[PDB]
Amino acid sequence: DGDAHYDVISAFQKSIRGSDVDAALHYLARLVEAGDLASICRRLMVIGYEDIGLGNPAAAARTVNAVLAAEKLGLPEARIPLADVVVDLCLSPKSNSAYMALDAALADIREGKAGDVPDHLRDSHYKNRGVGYQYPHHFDQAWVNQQYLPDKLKNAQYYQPKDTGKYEQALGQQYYRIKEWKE
Amino acid sequence: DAHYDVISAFQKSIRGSDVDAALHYLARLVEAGDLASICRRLMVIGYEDIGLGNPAAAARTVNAVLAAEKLGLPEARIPLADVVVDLCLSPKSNSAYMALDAALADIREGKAGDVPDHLRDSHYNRGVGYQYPHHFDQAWVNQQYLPDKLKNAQYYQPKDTGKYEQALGQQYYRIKEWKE
Amino acid sequence: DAHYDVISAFQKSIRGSDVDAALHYLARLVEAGDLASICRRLMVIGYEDIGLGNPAAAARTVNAVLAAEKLGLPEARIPLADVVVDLCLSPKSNSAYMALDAALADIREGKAGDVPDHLRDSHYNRGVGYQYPHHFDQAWVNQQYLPDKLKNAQYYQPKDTGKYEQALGQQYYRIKEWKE
Amino acid sequence: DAHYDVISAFQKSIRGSDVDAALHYLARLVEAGDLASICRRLMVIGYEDIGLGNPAAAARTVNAVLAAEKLGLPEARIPLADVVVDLCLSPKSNSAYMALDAALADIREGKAGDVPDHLRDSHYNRGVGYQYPHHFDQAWVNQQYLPDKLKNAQYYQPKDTGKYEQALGQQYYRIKEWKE
Repeated sequence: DGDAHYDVISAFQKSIRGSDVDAALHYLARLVEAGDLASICRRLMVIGYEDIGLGNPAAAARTVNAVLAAEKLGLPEARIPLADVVVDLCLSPKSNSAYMALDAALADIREGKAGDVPDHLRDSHYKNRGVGYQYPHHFDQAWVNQQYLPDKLKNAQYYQPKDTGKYEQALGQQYYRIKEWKE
Repeated sequence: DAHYDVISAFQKSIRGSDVDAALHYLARLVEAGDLASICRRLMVIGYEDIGLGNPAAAARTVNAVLAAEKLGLPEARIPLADVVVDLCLSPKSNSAYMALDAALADIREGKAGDVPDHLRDSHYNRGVGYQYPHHFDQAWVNQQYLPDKLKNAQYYQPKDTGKYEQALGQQYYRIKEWKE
Repeated sequence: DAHYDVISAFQKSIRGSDVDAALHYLARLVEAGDLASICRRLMVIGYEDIGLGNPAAAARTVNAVLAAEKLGLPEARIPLADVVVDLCLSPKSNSAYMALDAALADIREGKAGDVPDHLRDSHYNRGVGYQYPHHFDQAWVNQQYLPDKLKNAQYYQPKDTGKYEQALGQQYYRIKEWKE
Repeated sequence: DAHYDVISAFQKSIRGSDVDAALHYLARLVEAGDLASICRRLMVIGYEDIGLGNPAAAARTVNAVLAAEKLGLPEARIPLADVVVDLCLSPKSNSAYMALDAALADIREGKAGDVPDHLRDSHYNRGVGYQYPHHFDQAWVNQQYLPDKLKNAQYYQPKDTGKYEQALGQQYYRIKEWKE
């Protein structure tokens, strides 16, 4: 639905984030009854990408499939793919790491701690001695030790990988492997 | 035969894991020529009967429907056939479908309550005491989410017909053991 | 050189697992600028020739086509190249495609019968009536789904060129063993 | 600082596996509020630089872009952040992209020939004619698909930075061993 629509919406997101299938299905049911399918779909895509994210990238991607199914079907049948994804999202590994990393990056810009794009990263089609831009694909492991962060932000670390699921365990390993390579 | 009987038989054959029967009914539906109707039914079947048995296969139905729409008949029949076989021989699960309809039954029968205060939107004792699971170990906190009236409600009973829901089910029960 | 010949050659090269030839014809098509015909044919190839050989790759062709459409040429060529290589080097199956065409043939030749009464839509003979597979073990029930006239029909002959259809095929024959 | 430079630095950082730098330029673009440019560039990066390194990650970019379009800013920044970190830490391959551009080069330099007779469309010399790969073992046939003028051409050179293309690459050389 006595409750406001935004309180049901809030409890829906918090239930899925909180791994409670039954509560999330209860709040989905209330939303289905109220009938704003477009809002359910929007909120479901936010949840999968905010709270599940790198915990299960395939499942987060599958919410978009389910939403496209929902738009094509409409209620009552739309409720079926949404139920499927809600259960999947509730029980998958949770990660907000990428969401928080970008928000840390946005914080530095709004506070004016941003620098300029380093000259070797600028578009050469529009346009200092040295190697210029190094294309990683030419190198072993398709990686080159190169500065990409602006001079003012060379020490910035936004992304702290999590190990709640096997996908981000491996991404995190790669992240620290690169940090070892750079030293 | 009425269109709705062929439709019914199509869904029942896929749910029943009969490739040859499902393809016979698909063929009947293809020959009748209403592609959007076929596509709607397939997405429903994929999500209703396959669901958590093979989430990737259910999602792939949407990909095939999009291909079908862009191609049109006769070529549209090809992604649809591919999908029918996949769904027929994939593990079957109706658990999530049944769980939501049990939740809906509780709401229609007035048995549901109000949003617990800590779950309410704080931007509008609203939200007071809410614990954000991402700060915790395993990204999970013991916290009430169901309304007080439905605190003993149990809608979802995990199936184990496929390895994906096997793993989701283990997590479901793991959480139940954590809460004791 | 004619457009349909290049289109024909494109499909045959991918089906034939020749990356270098498929990319040559893709390039001929890219240079002719008909992005929509590349997209249509690539979705046909993915589902017709790769199909159950790699269902994720056939579905990924739709993602690429959506990217191609959103980007336009020249940038559209990149998602297309990616999936052309993927489709060329993926396991090939035409089994689903051939199975549906076998089912269509039986209908067009008047060998089909009517929907069995237990599969008809109830919302519009003594015995069990329709049995619902989700109630059963392995979510499967022995129940006829083919019409009486087509009760001995086999349309789907599973292939084993990739691990996915191998497992689908194993399930298909298991059901056949269960039914005896 | 110009829009084109931030767009450039964004791609270069992701290609360069720098999560923190990619998110910084992502953030700049989000603050500028051109959602469409982020979406366009991300689809190009996914397919250009990741490509066969992680085909499912490249495809997921399209899912994230569709989510982003339906959500709009500020909420659209969330799916986009997710795919950014994924792409940064995914295996990199530009092999398919470089292969098609090599194929395009031969066409523009007039080194291309005509479609071989057996590959031409049959709906509009002695010997076996067109052989259909699906009739054969491993669904492959030793057959010419490249035009006579380009019979020795090699565009695709498989990389092994990811497990997916490791396998595709092995299949590429297995076909080469079969042809000798």
